[PDB]
Amino acid sequence: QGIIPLPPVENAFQEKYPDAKNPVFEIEGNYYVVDFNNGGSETTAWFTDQGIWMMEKIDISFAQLPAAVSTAFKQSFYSNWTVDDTYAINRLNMGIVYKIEAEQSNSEVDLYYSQYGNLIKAVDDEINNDAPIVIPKEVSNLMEITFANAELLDIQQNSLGYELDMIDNQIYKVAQLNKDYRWQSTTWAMSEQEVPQIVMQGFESSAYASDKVQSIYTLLNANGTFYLFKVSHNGQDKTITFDVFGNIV
Amino acid sequence: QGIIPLPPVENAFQEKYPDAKNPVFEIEGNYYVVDFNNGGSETTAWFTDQGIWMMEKIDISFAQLPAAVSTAFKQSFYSNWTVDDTYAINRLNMGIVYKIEAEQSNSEVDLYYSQYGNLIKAVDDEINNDAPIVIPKEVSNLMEITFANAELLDIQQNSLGYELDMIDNQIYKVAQLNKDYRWQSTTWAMSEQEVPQIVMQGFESSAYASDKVQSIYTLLNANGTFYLFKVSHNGQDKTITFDVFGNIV
Ligand SMILES: [Ca+2]
Ligand SMILES: [Ca+2]
Ligand SMILES: [Cl-]
Ligand SMILES: [Cl-]
Ligand SMILES: [Cl-]
Ligand SMILES: [Cl-]
Ligand SMILES: [Cl-]
Ligand SMILES: [Cl-]
Ligand SMILES: [Cl-]
Repeated sequence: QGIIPLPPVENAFQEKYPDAKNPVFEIEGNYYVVDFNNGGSETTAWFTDQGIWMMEKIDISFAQLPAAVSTAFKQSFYSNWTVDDTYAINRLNMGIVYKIEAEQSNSEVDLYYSQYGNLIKAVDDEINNDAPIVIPKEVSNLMEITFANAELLDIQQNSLGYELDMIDNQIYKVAQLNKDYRWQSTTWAMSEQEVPQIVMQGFESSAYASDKVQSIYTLLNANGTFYLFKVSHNGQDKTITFDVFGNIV
Repeated sequence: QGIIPLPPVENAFQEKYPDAKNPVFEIEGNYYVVDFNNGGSETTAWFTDQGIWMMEKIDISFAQLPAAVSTAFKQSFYSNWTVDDTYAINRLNMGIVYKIEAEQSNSEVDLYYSQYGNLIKAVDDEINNDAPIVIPKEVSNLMEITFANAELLDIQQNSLGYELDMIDNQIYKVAQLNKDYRWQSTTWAMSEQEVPQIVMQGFESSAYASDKVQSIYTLLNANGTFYLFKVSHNGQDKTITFDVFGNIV
């Protein structure tokens, strides 16, 4: 069953997955897609016409998730929902992404996580919603110049343009690009211990020093570098922005 | 001290405040402004050149606030800040607004509340930032036709147009107008008892039934009437919108 793959596809497939069993190929969009058993795990892999491997999706159990991911889920808005399926997704030149499919009553959500438990996105479940992501030349050029060591996890389209989700020395960084892929901003959560001394002293000498710290983000944009302290009091949240001298802006 | 008011301003002032002591007039923008002792509290009143009364700002103590307002402050993000000043503000053809000025370290905030303790707005304190609000014909017409029972409390400009804050039959409502003052939406908070039964049954049979309800708001716009349930779990918030049929949209 399924179709006969082109020889370069068959060759790339057999070279990458020598232990594959019961492979079944089909054409979906611009890719040769193969469902198969690999070391007892149901796997799907995507290849281009020329046999270039682009992605794999592996069926895993909840117990096979890294601790950081299972903990992220357990601490999430959806922790009480029933987990239906869990997957590991590897795309060409991208870091690993874990997918948890969860349901409750008449709703079903697809949760995508970094290996460190960073929620990349949450979407309504739909069948066949996971496919290859071609990295545009503009994005590879930007990564080489500005984020040389980082590893992309996802490229998402939004109204303002594109979002790059990446891991940079285990930091989950989100960069916004406009519709022409021109960089606009980068933001990430940091630990209080990592905030520069001058900024941290500003915060500790400010009105907000006694408030509960919910999170701290660095924000980089055309205007410079900023530190966003999200603090709370009586269950109300406020985000206070500090500049590089530790002054409130 | 100060300047001599035009005779129509002087007469309007004496007629409206017969017991005023130590009045001092100045001109500020398009208005004659007078500072005076009114029955033991400092008060400021604004008049047009023609002597039309536009506003008064009355110095009050925290104890003179309606209970709802002082309670709103004590439950706010700023409950721990030091109260520097409190005022009651009455503007022509508008309902009463209470202002609380609070400070901590080198920050100061101005909190404006309805008589029921609804936060109208919160802004960084700035000297003499309270001034008359000329109600445009478009807004007066809209209040007469569409919100005939309501008292307007504030008109606030925003990027999408204008925001009208009002009290309509003891419900605090916020209406959004576009830049031509054309109505876009109206929203207000409600209790579960006030929500239509079909909508509550929809929520109670949905995936979000077991989550904690933080608030429920009705939203009216060109496309219909909606119910926004802001719920939480593991400290994470999500707003679920239901239509008049009790279905999630
Ligand atoms: Ca400083
Ligand atoms: Ca229904
Ligand atoms: Cl979440
Ligand atoms: Cl960076
Ligand atoms: Cl420093
Ligand atoms: Cl401060
Ligand atoms: Cl809190
Ligand atoms: Cl209404
Ligand atoms: Cl919660």
